[PDB]
Amino acid sequence: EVQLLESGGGLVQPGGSLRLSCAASGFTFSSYDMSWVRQAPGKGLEWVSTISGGGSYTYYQDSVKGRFTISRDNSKNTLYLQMNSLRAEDTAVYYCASPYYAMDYWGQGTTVTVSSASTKGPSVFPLAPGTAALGCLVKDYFPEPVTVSWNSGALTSGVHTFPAVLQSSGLYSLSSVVTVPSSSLGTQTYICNVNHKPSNTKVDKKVEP
Amino acid sequence: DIQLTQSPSFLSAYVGDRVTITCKASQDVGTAVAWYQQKPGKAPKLLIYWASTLHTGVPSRFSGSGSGTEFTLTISSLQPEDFATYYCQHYSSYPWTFGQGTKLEIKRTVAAPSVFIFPPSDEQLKSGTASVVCLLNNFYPREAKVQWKVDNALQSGNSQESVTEQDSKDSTYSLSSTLTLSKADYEKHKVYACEVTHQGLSSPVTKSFNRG
Amino acid sequence: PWNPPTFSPALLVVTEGDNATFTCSFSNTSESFVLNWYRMSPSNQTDKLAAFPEDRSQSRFRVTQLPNGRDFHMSVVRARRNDSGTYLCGAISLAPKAQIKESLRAELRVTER
Repeated sequence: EVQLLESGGGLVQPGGSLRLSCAASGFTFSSYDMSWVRQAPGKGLEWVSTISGGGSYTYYQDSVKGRFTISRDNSKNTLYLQMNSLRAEDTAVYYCASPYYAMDYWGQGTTVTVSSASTKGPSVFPLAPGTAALGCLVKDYFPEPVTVSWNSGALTSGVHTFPAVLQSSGLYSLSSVVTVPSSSLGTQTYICNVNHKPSNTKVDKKVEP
Repeated sequence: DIQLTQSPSFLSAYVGDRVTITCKASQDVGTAVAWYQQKPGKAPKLLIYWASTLHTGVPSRFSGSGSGTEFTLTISSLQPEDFATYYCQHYSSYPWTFGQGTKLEIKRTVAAPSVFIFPPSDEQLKSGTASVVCLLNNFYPREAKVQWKVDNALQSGNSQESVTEQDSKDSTYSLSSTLTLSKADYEKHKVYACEVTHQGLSSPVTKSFNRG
Repeated sequence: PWNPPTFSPALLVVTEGDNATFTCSFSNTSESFVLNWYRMSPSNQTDKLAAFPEDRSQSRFRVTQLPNGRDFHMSVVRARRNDSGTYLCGAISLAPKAQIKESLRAELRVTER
């Protein structure tokens, strides 16, 4: 079985540096090209770099030339990407891959986030209400993710929790909404449950007319 | 160096349908073209390489064709597991480039959105900021336009949108648009409206509130 | 530029049950290449027998790189009468440009013991 496994992605400030690695098994590592491919949030795939089996030949996407260095340790079946002078638009999932002609084997990806923002728990506000809509606004948190439930998981039908949006401040915000029968507003209580583990923020917010 | 452009970016089809996705290269790449499938949260999987060679372990309903600058991915009859994003790639020379992706989605009947507007909470207003939220619920297809109007003034630059993936049971979308103002600016104006346009509606729908 | 590979001998005769070894000779411009060994089918279609490096998604047909780097043995182990046919090698460079170049074709004759 051919397997590739990345490690090293995380949060780094603009201008900073990060080293990714990829461990390979199931083939003679030094006989094959290796590559990095990335995918920015919500965008498509972008090839980053390729290194030849013996390591002598390296190739780079123009936007990372002079900042990223690909290398490999054939005695340890490991691929590396040294990323210096990181930029906001380097934020992406980074996949290790191995070309044969096309890339027939891929890792699972490791997430890299390049941002100046610091850890902050969200503020939670009500979106107050024969169908009614209500919800919760989860604003100004960092880093991702937050989790949202309704009535501790008892309300799942009709719930929509939107993808977070990145604000110009560098903080994230999202909303979660639910539609319910208009008559239910008088016999039911609606509470959104928000958890932002990086800040130990566990919030419950009652949403009422 | 060489650009790849796929058509369409978004394609809806039914199970059983033939699907055709095209990839146009900005110059000759011979047959050095591959196609990949990617599902949310997962790595891409190779389908086709050398523009027409079916990769081992890939279902026979996938085929690729083309040479030079025009390449096609065909799914001869679509199956439920095939709803995914598809990418073409060339490896003719460096830099390797991918097309922008074609998202293959489940076709269904047109459904107009139900629209709701939410004023900012008093709690948030105390924090110095006002978020106004417009919800477009359970619509199809995904194309929709939201404009904010404040005392008839069309807003620009102060809103952000977010859209869900197709719902697993009814194949619709929902969308939020959030208008962000300072508390002081919010309290200057009276009528907050979001105007929604969608193929399922004969005219825009306007949802509004009068502040206070 | 790099030259198409050579494939020798042009005519290889062996007895059934023995091994038959061709040599494919190829000098690449980079370290990224795949060398393929083919036999011609009916209808003038190539059938891939083996590859160096091997296709990881995939035993009588074997490729051995010799120490000078440019020569490769392509061996039929325990050849059969019906291995008689036309063979060739195809070199694929993947950098700096994807290019496929075939050798001239050679004949294998496997005789009755």
